[PDB]
Amino acid sequence: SALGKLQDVVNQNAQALNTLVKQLSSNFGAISSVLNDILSRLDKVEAEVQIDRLITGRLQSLQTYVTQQLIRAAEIRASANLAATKMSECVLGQSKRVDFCGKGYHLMSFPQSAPHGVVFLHVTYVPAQEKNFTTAPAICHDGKAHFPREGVFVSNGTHWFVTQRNFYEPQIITTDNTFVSGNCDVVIGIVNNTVYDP
Amino acid sequence: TKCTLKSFTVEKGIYQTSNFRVQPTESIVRFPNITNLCPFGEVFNATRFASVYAWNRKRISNCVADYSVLYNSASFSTFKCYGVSPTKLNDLCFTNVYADSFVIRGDEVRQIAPGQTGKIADYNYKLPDDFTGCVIAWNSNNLDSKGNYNYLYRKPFERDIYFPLQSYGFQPTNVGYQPYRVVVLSFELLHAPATVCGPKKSTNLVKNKCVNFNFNGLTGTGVLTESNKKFLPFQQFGRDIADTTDAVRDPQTLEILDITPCSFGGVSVITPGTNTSNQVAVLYQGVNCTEVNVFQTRAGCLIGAEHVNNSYECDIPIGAGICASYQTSQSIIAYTMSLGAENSVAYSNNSIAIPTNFTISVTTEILPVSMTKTSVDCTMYICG
Amino acid sequence: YTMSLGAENSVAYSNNSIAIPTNFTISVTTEILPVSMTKTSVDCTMYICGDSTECSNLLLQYGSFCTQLNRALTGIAVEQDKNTQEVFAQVKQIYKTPPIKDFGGFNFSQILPDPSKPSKRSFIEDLLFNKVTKFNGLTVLPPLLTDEMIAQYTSALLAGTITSGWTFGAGAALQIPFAMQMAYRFNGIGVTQNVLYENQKLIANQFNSAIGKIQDSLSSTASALGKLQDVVNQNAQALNTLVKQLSSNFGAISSVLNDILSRLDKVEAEVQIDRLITGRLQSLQTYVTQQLIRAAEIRASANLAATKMSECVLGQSKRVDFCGKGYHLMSFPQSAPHGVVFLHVTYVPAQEKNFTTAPAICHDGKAHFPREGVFVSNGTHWFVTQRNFYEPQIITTDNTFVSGNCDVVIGIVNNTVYDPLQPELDS
Amino acid sequence: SALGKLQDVVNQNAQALNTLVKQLSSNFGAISSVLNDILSRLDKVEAEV
Ligand SMILES: *[C@@H]1O[C@H](CO)[C@@H](O[C@@H]2O[C@H](CO)[C@@H](O)[C@H](O)[C@H]2NC(C)=O)[C@H](O)[C@H]1NC(C)=O
Ligand SMILES: *[C@@H]1O[C@H](CO)[C@@H](O[C@@H]2O[C@H](CO)[C@@H](O)[C@H](O)[C@H]2NC(C)=O)[C@H](O)[C@H]1NC(C)=O
Ligand SMILES: *[C@@H]1O[C@H](CO)[C@@H](O[C@@H]2O[C@H](CO)[C@@H](O)[C@H](O)[C@H]2NC(C)=O)[C@H](O)[C@H]1NC(C)=O
Ligand SMILES: *[C@@H]1O[C@H](CO)[C@@H](O[C@@H]2O[C@H](CO)[C@@H](O)[C@H](O)[C@H]2NC(C)=O)[C@H](O)[C@H]1NC(C)=O
Ligand SMILES: *[C@@H]1O[C@H](CO)[C@@H](O[C@@H]2O[C@H](CO)[C@@H](O)[C@H](O)[C@H]2NC(C)=O)[C@H](O)[C@H]1NC(C)=O
Ligand SMILES: *[C@@H]1O[C@H](CO)[C@@H](O[C@@H]2O[C@H](CO)[C@@H](O)[C@H](O)[C@H]2NC(C)=O)[C@H](O)[C@H]1NC(C)=O
Ligand SMILES: *[C@@H]1O[C@H](CO)[C@@H](O)[C@H](O)[C@H]1NC(C)=O
Ligand SMILES: *[C@@H]1O[C@H](CO)[C@@H](O)[C@H](O)[C@H]1NC(C)=O
Ligand SMILES: *[C@@H]1O[C@H](CO)[C@@H](O)[C@H](O)[C@H]1NC(C)=O
Ligand SMILES: *[C@@H]1O[C@H](CO)[C@@H](O)[C@H](O)[C@H]1NC(C)=O
Ligand SMILES: *[C@@H]1O[C@H](CO)[C@@H](O)[C@H](O)[C@H]1NC(C)=O
Ligand SMILES: *[C@@H]1O[C@H](CO)[C@@H](O)[C@H](O)[C@H]1NC(C)=O
Ligand SMILES: *[C@@H]1O[C@H](CO)[C@@H](O)[C@H](O)[C@H]1NC(C)=O
Ligand SMILES: *[C@@H]1O[C@H](CO)[C@@H](O)[C@H](O)[C@H]1NC(C)=O
Ligand SMILES: *[C@@H]1O[C@H](CO)[C@@H](O)[C@H](O)[C@H]1NC(C)=O
Repeated sequence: SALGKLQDVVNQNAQALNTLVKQLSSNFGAISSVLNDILSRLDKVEAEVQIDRLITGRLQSLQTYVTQQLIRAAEIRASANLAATKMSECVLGQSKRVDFCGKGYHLMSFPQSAPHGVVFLHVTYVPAQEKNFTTAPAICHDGKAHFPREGVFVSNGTHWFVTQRNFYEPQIITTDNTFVSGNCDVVIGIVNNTVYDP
Repeated sequence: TKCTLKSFTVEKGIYQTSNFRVQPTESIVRFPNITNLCPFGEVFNATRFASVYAWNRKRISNCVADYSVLYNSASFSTFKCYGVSPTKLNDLCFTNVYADSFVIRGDEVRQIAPGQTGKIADYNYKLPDDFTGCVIAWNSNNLDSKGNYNYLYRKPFERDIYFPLQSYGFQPTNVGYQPYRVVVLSFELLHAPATVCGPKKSTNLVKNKCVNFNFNGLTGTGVLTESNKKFLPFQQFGRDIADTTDAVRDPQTLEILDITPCSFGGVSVITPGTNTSNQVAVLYQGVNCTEVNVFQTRAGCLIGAEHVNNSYECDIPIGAGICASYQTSQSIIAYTMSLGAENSVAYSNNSIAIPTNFTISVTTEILPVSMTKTSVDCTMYICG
Repeated sequence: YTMSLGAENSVAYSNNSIAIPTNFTISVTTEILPVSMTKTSVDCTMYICGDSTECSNLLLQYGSFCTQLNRALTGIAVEQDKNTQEVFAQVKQIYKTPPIKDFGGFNFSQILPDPSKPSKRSFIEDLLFNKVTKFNGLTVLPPLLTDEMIAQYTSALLAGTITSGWTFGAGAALQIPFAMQMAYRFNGIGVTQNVLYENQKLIANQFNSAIGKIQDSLSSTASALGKLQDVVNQNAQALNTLVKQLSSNFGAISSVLNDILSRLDKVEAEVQIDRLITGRLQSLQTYVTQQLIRAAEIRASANLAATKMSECVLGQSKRVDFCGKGYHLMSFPQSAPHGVVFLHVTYVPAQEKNFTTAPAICHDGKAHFPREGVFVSNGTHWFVTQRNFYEPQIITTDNTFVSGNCDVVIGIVNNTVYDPLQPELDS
Repeated sequence: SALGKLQDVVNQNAQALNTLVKQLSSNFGAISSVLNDILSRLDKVEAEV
């Protein structure tokens, strides 16, 4: 059932061909649906009144197939243009587009072929095993407010560290990890800790 | 379900197989309660008939007639009917009927036909292109063939009282050269009070129960009730957008009956796979359970599935937040679908959660790209 | 009149002039998308014939022409729940907000759910629900998700977004303070995060006031819902056209099929009824073809709305003019009848100053280039500043990197570049 | 051939119009496809069929 879309596209086209074939058996108001019954039984003056019912019916029944195949082809073309867009952005690159290249943060994708379709094996970094930390938007030092260059400030409870947003890895807060702007009085929720100068 | 799918195996799902309809218990027949017998003997056995330029016109009204008495008579050389069949006339009725009466040559009977070509047809007696009624005629060579030289000829239904005067010559020695008397019965199917009707007796009226009614010829299946429809004194019927009659004045008690088609709806059959169980549940769409282990959903009355107080992922979707599944000793159950586990995020103005680890996930995504390249020889398909 | 294309603007370009915005406006550009349409379903025999066996015995002579219409409309009807599912059910847990609404000054009370209601829509969702407004074998089926379940999914997406940002799009929701989430979002548009903290009350007041103007737009202007009311109108116009085609004669003596059967014997009546079967079947095939083409147009809109949900709500978008107008900060989903509405929050830069500028600066023979931002001068002193908010800083070996020498670069200018390590030694 | 998409969108819409125009000449089972060659030859009751 993981293949469900490709098998559905096979089944719809097989069901449409079978329905178009079965419609040859329908009478449409002629004396028989087997055309050679009409042509053997009726003279070619009476017979045209009967055969034109089968032509009217079978023509309408072919247009009903072709119209649905044109609409179904547009639905497959919309999927092929999406698959070509996934091939370009997701296999040939790496995507910033959330949930485009599978759930998680996208790393890379490997294309595999399948009957009437394509299958992408999207490789994604999913973050796991959280810890809760106390946090602050900035650090006061010499009245200067310091903000993080990369990542966020966090505390284990006793000490203040800076760390990257998506993987806990604590670093001592320094003038290399942080940049100054303005002074302590301006920022809601700023906290006091020493900022180390290497 | 197996006959809807044309299959002996059915997958887990819901299938729109059939339509539930309450059936008519009895047939209810209503006509004007009037008992005079129509003057058709005065029309068909008269001593003299008019010339075809002049043609008299009886109006028949306020009376009852049997048309089968005319249709089974050996007297008539034709009985051709248009917009009604002569077998049906006794089951059906009309606001007015008219009988046009006159004498013609037998070579000209086919000029008394709707829209047909001819000298009598254009100058003095065109039947409308959209006629409804019957042409009845007989050779009158026993009465009009004295010879006799009197009967005279030159928009539809218009009388026309060198010379504009030409007349036939009828001798009893003359088949197409003989005189014929022709009667044309024209029937006034207005959406108005009937006054000329077939011999068929009316029943008593029935209400709230489903019936196969007939009012004045308006055959139809439906529940009849009294109504809030304040008809004005001249109104006989009401209609829906689909032209179908939607109320009627009763032709005897003169009250304003509602018509509602008897309680009906689509049937969906809810099933696990036959590859698992032959037990099934049924949804009667869009109906209260009162006309149909029974559970009113907002989609319809659901029968044969147990209502379960829990919530789960939607296995077979029914509609309006309800789903069904086959579960534990096992049966079909119906439940309000779960949207997901419920989670208060531990937010506060100074708390952050940072992941200490990761999992590399690989997710398969499947996309169609190209369907089968069918191609069809439309000449061989249509013509073999 | 000949239509105006817009006001004309000679941009003040010259090879050494730059305009830098000294200030911004937070804006909330609403966007409205159809997602689903009325799940119609038809009994093709009850439409074409309707309670006549004398007609059904003729309609059987047309074969699967009837049952493939039921098949086609079932295809559309089951797909409208797929469209609704893929747009809203992008989250596997129902997130809910904390009891205390300490969101750093931002006031979500007009977009979070209201307990005062039988279906717990938000205040702006009640405005959106107000502005959008048979016996002939035709039927309308209910959606799988009720408007109360849709309102729980928009609350889960929104309570996720407010408490945890993009992180619930990847894993389980990671809580973060909303004043720190907006500082991530400002780095996302290349604006230095201290531009949030040093303006946090202003940014909160601009967001709160922009949410104020959404309620005024949606209260005053019913044509705001134009794309959704259009889909409701087309799916009603198509049903009324289909119902009116029951009254048409198609060349029969009447369109009332019981007034053929009561008037005519089976020799004559089979000629008349086949004109009504031929006509009504052509009318039903026309309706189903219109609905298949119209359903493919709604599916393209649902796949777009699911993409807007994934990229604008569960993330932040680099894609210009995709999530609103301006540089994108975040979007909040709101449900509406047969659709979704996104309240796209955006940073729009607002109050320019004109500056003299240079691509590089010569110090002692070395050419210095900016690490972040651009060089500018007020007319006497040279500064470096970020591209999207005027914040001038002293030009230094921390702000800049060297390459080559002065000879290589068209339009380089002379200045001192300060090196903080020198007075750090010499003090 | 570089402009091929725009030129083919111009071609398809022109071929669809010529197909629709040509179908005025088809008989569909009438005695003639020229409507006036029915109305000038058959009386306005026989002509209706
Ligand atoms: C918070 O983190 C700091 C540094 O990781 C911890 O401080 C260290 O604690 C160990 C003993 O557990 C000492 O040997 C180190 O010398 C300490 N380092 C410093 C810089 O003092 C601190 O214990 C952690 N606190 C909590 C509550 O986990
Ligand atoms: C951060 O540190 C500063 C000093 O560096 C603290 O300022 C003192 O605050 C108290 C209480 O308001 C005043 O009585 C003192 O006069 C302040 N001292 C100075 C030197 O200004 C400040 O309160 C600390 N903030 C936090 C959040 O801990
Ligand atoms: C958040 O904003 C809402 C309005 O958008 C505030 O609620 C309204 O407050 C005014 C008075 O200021 C009342 O007249 C309205 O009746 C309130 N409306 C509703 C729906 O409650 C709300 O007070 C603001 N929150 C804070 C913390 O200021
Ligand atoms: C940036 O623009 C905003 C307006 O978008 C300015 O804020 C307004 O400032 C005036 C006084 O200068 C007040 O009367 C308004 O009430 C303020 N509006 C808001 C929403 O707070 C802001 O002062 C400008 N900042 C700079 C540096 O120019
Ligand atoms: C360009 O900006 C600089 C810095 O703001 C201005 O230089 C200062 O000018 C004031 C007097 O207006 C002096 O008190 C300061 O000591 C100057 N600072 C320095 C570093 O020299 C400069 O005036 C501005 N120029 C223009 C044309 O506005
Ligand atoms: C930047 O400053 C240097 C001097 O510090 C300028 O170099 C002088 O340019 C003139 C004219 O070309 C020469 O006559 C001198 O011999 C140059 N001096 C040296 C030491 O090379 C340079 O032209 C200035 N550039 C700009 C863009 O102002
Ligand atoms: C974080 O701490 C809060 C304290 O109330 C707790 O409810 C929550 O479950 C914790 N989350 C994790 C992932 O440890
Ligand atoms: C956070 O909220 C508490 C009260 O719940 C308050 O004491 C504290 O000052 C607030 N800090 C910030 C950063 O808003
Ligand atoms: C006409 O009169 C004859 C007797 O002269 C009678 O047998 C016949 O039934 C009458 N027909 C009608 C229509 O009254
Ligand atoms: C019809 O007959 C009934 C009795 O059978 C009588 O009560 C009713 O008033 C009559 N209606 C008319 C219109 O004469
Ligand atoms: C389906 O039924 C067959 C027996 O008819 C059985 O062998 C097979 O295992 C079943 N499959 C499933 C998925 O239950
Ligand atoms: C069903 O009908 C009964 C009366 O016949 C009524 O009490 C009940 O409220 C109805 N329920 C619905 C959902 O129509
Ligand atoms: C479901 O639970 C409610 C109480 O929460 C109770 O009133 C109702 O009778 C229960 N129904 C069933 C079928 O268990
Ligand atoms: C910048 O200066 C030029 C001087 O001609 C002026 O035309 C232009 O309007 C100014 N632009 C802004 C944003 O102030
Ligand atoms: C800029 O343009 C002026 C003339 O408008 C010219 O004198 C100057 O050399 C140019 N500088 C650069 C860097 O192109």
